[PDB]
Amino acid sequence: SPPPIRMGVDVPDRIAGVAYPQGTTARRLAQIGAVVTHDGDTLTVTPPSWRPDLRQPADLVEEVLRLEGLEVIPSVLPPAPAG
Amino acid sequence: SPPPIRMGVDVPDRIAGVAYPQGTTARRLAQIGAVVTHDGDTLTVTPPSWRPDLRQPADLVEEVLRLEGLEVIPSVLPPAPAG
Ligand SMILES: [Mg+2]
Ligand SMILES: [Mg+2]
Ligand SMILES: [Mg+2]
Repeated sequence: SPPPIRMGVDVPDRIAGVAYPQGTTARRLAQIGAVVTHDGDTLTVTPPSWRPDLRQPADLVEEVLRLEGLEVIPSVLPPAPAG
Repeated sequence: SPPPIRMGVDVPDRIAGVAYPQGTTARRLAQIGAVVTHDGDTLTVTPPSWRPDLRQPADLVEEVLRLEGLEVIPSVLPPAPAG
């Protein structure tokens, strides 16, 4: 197994701009074959041996979002500073 | 005397973008000749008879800001929406 990954439980929610139902991240990361232990607000994710691409939290964020579906992500125009 | 005017004590601070020291609004408004009474966060200002121009909270804000000096107002570039 690759080394374990530490990630805040709401990190996929922040990247997506979507409040996912409770347990969505741990469930999705379990589906792809990773062992997920819950420690307060920090998940400890150990990806399976067939997923060496999962090395950082951003890698784990992609697994959650792509299984929940990118269509749920809303469209929010950012304000850029005065150029 | 004109009718009295109700205004939040920090309304001049909000318009100016400056946190004035405690009691600045009440003191400045007394100087110009108005009777000021407190009630929590609301001031009741009765302008003097020689100031029929003082009719709305914005009129009182001008008195506070111009006596404190407009030079203390900082420069904050507002973010406009995507045009
Ligand atoms: Mg990836
Ligand atoms: Mg990568
Ligand atoms: Mg005026």
